[PDB]
Amino acid sequence: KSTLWLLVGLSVHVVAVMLYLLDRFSPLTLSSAMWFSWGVLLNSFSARILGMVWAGFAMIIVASYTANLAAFLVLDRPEERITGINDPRLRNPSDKFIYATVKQSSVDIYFRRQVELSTMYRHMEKHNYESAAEAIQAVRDNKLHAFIWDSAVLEFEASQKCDLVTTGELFFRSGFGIGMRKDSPWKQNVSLSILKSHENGFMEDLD
Amino acid sequence: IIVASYTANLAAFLVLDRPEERITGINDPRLRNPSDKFIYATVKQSSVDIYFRRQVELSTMYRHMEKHNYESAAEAIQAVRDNKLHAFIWDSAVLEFEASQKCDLVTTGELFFRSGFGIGMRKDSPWKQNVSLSILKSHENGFMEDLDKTWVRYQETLTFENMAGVFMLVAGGIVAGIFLIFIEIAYK
Amino acid sequence: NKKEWNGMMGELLSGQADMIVAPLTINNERAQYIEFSKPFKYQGLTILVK
Amino acid sequence: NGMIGEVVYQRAVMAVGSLTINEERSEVVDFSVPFVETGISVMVSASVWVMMFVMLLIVSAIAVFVFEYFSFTIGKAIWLLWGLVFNNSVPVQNPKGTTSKIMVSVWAFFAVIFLASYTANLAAFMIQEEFVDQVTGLSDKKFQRPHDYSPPFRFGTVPAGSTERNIRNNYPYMHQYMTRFNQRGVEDALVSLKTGKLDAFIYDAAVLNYKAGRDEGCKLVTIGSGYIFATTGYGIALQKGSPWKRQIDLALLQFVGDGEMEELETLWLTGICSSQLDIDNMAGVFYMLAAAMALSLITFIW
Amino acid sequence: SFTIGKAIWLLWGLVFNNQNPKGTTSKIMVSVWAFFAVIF
Amino acid sequence: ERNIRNNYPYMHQYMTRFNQRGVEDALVSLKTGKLDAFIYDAAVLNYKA
Amino acid sequence: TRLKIVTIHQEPFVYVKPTMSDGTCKEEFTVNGDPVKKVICTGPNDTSP
Amino acid sequence: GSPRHTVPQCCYGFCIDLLIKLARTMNFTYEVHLVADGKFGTQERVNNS
Ligand SMILES: *[C@@H]1O[C@H](CO)[C@@H](O[C@@H]2O[C@H](CO)[C@@H](O)[C@H](O)[C@H]2NC(C)=O)[C@H](O)[C@H]1NC(C)=O
Ligand SMILES: *[C@@H]1O[C@H](CO)[C@@H](O[C@@H]2O[C@H](CO)[C@@H](O)[C@H](O)[C@H]2NC(C)=O)[C@H](O)[C@H]1NC(C)=O
Ligand SMILES: *[C@@H]1O[C@H](CO)[C@@H](O)[C@H](O)[C@H]1NC(C)=O
Ligand SMILES: *[C@@H]1O[C@H](CO)[C@@H](O)[C@H](O)[C@H]1NC(C)=O
Ligand SMILES: *[C@@H]1O[C@H](CO)[C@@H](O)[C@H](O)[C@H]1NC(C)=O
Ligand SMILES: *[C@@H]1O[C@H](CO)[C@@H](O)[C@H](O)[C@H]1NC(C)=O
Repeated sequence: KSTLWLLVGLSVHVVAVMLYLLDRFSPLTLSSAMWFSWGVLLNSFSARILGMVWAGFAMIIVASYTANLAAFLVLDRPEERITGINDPRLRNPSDKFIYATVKQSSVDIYFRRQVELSTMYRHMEKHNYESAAEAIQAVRDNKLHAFIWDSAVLEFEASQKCDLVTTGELFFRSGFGIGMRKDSPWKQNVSLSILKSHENGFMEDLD
Repeated sequence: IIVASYTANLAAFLVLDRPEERITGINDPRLRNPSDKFIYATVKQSSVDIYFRRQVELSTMYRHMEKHNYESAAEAIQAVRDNKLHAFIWDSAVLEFEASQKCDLVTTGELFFRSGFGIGMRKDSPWKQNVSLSILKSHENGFMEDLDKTWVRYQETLTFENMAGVFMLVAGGIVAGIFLIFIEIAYK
Repeated sequence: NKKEWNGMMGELLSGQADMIVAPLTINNERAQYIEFSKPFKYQGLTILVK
Repeated sequence: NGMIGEVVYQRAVMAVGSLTINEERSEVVDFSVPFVETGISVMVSASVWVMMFVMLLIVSAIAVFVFEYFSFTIGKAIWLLWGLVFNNSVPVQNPKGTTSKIMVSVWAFFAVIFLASYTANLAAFMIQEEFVDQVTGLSDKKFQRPHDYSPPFRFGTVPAGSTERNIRNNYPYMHQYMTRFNQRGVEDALVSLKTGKLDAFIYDAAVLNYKAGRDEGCKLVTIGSGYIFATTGYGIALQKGSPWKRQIDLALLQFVGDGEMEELETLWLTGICSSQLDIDNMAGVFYMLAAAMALSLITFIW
Repeated sequence: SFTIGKAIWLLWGLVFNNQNPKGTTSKIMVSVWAFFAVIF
Repeated sequence: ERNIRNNYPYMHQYMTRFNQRGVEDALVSLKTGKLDAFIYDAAVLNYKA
Repeated sequence: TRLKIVTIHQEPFVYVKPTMSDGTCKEEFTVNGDPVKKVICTGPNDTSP
Repeated sequence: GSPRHTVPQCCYGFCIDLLIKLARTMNFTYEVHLVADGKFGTQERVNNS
């Protein structure tokens, strides 16, 4: 992350001529009536009745044009974003939205255990990428459309690159810790030191 | 620029903004935990009450609607009309026909417990098959459609909100203006 | 100390009626005891507001 | 043939696969209670002017009163008044009377808030997106002759279905029109609707609802929500005198009776889901200017 | 007549639609500027 | 409180004048205006909001 | 051959209107020239209280 | 990309600072190295036996 205005121009070029014809019927006069119509159509005695009629129609036309330009610019913005995992163009995808994940990632196993995600699984098995920078450069050159990844990494990528924008959903709120062996003497004090970093602002220092 | 900002905030005041007078369905948490105001109700001793009694987590509604169980549905219509009620769980097409009768009666957006109305029968009896055969024969032709046309299907710029008071104020200010002109008569 | 039926169902079980012709709600509890034909109307539930 | 041939000739017991219900299927086998709302469907691709006129007469009467107090704007203030509804910057007249100036100030303040309210009313009209409806239902005049309307369009069903039996019992002539309008593939008929090889299509309701709920672009158009249609449902067919029918119907109403059926409906269904023209009111503009030139032609003869 | 350099006042006033210009160039230019003010 | 006493004992002394007892009582105190801020577990406050 | 049919006063479905003179029904029409096919029913006027 | 070219390079960042903090806290030296692939590791059948 108009033609109707041309119709209005033809109509007013009929209106000014018929106003000068009505002035000629029951009386630089031609240029005076023309320039009076120039004042009328842009908002800068029987003919004055058609003049006030056309003035009312000119204001209602420009008010309707202000209304539909505001209509065309206000409501036509927010249909572009993706609704997350519950998108029917992703729940029932096609050859248009290209979304993928990292090859041999645990997110793929998390999607594999959930047996209502086999369609997205068979979609994403066509584009299994090795590293994250592959997906970054591929979505950067419009060769992708979406990517499935954890939160703060893509937040940092949005901070670095302004064109990369995440979605609003935050699902599978998981945690990252330290991968370990089996039963080992290096288990207790490591978690104690992590929680000691949590109790002070050392985690905030790392932030 | 001030009168354009006045146009802008009146468009903010009456066009897009809309307070939630409705409920937007059963999944409104305001009716999951009621109070003295948000009064929901049902007809006394109906199958809706038993269906909510089987609901193991909606026991609050089952223990709250006992204060407001009503005998007939017309009691419920008159109670919600006189602002005694605020919600009423009921079958859809009945309230649709009542909306065709009374314009203020409005249904909700969500549609749940999609059930059916049929004909009540006894046990094993020689009037079991032919009733269903006649009902299905009514469904295959337009006889159900004609009964819908008689009862089911048959139903029944402005600028008067904040400018009618302006209309009254302009119509009242004319007399005070002419009175100030009588003051100018008293001068002249 | 017994759960018993009332209304149209209670009067039908007593034999005071022969056939309920009414907008009868179809559910599990009624089908355990009486029989149903095939339904004429299909509708869900809704909330009445003002 | 098919599942009816499997059950009637006793090669099976019941069909969990879906099936419509008509009279002869009720003759040969016995259905269960319905569990899903599945009929059939067709898929395709006032006094403001009066009181302002009264207020215009009030303004003209007060202008006459200004003429009486303190010499051409007696009844000629109408052009000034309805020229200053719209703020057109037209040189009309500069009233010497203070009463007329205060009255035109009140009128112009009312006109400014009037046009602001009219912009708000057009935004409220913009809120309601219109949805045109070509076919009202099964009782349409389009279902009498396709050449009665200027394009002769086309619609059909799937072969060998009970909807074809419903047509042959209801409209044999429209069955003869559908003889040239048959098709074979459901997704092939979808491609025919998208590309333009087919106009309308008649099938069951919820299948088309699910195929439209995942239809990309949302360009497909339904007709209502099942109003003027067959109003039927899906069930499970059992043999005449089956020992399982009572328990199966109790279990189906139990699955209705806890929202578990509603849970599976929520799981297996996803029912999601414009230019610069106002040519109705513009045709009104043309009609009112034609009326205005007619009134001018009336006033020419004096 | 005196609207040589004094046209700034009436020019920015006709932006908001609050002297009659005798020049045809003045009328056409003020009409273009006021149409731009309307769309602005 | 233990995390504050390991972080800010001076602010613990300020909170010594600023103590309270009832969680919903402090909620009502926030409703009326008897309190400017309240430090508490986040998801419970999310459910309360 | 004669079936006892019980019903309840349903507001769109079952309309209970008092008779004209004695056990008779005013055969009124609809908007399509169809007379409203009424029937003789027996019931109380109010409930038990 | 690179089947056989293995060098020592300079690795730093967030978890590197975390490992430096843990070695500053707990009494151990440490060896830092990359992994032979670009993958975390998933449970998969080897194509023999
Ligand atoms: C690292 O882990 C060891 C586990 O051996 C722990 O050592 C304990 O230290 C505390 C005092 O700091 C004593 O009360 C325990 O008796 C010690 N246990 C034993 C037998 O070692 C402790 O968690 C950490 N400290 C170190 C370096 O020993
Ligand atoms: C249900 O109605 C059917 C007719 O639809 C009845 O069966 C008929 O009984 C008469 C007796 O003389 C026979 O002549 C007809 O041939 C029968 N028709 C059929 C369909 O075979 C039947 O009596 C009624 N009762 C039930 C519930 O079966
Ligand atoms: C019903 O009839 C009884 C006569 O016993 C009468 O007391 C009661 O008021 C009636 N209720 C009405 C008016 O419906
Ligand atoms: C990058 O990898 C290639 C292929 O193995 C190797 O030839 C090259 O020397 C490496 N680049 C560096 C860091 O020298
Ligand atoms: C680590 O332990 C050794 C003794 O085993 C000791 O000599 C060394 O100073 C210790 N390092 C520290 C200070 O953690
Ligand atoms: C899979 O089989 C291929 C030979 O087709 C082999 O080269 C490869 O090493 C095997 N993969 C694994 C998981 O060892």
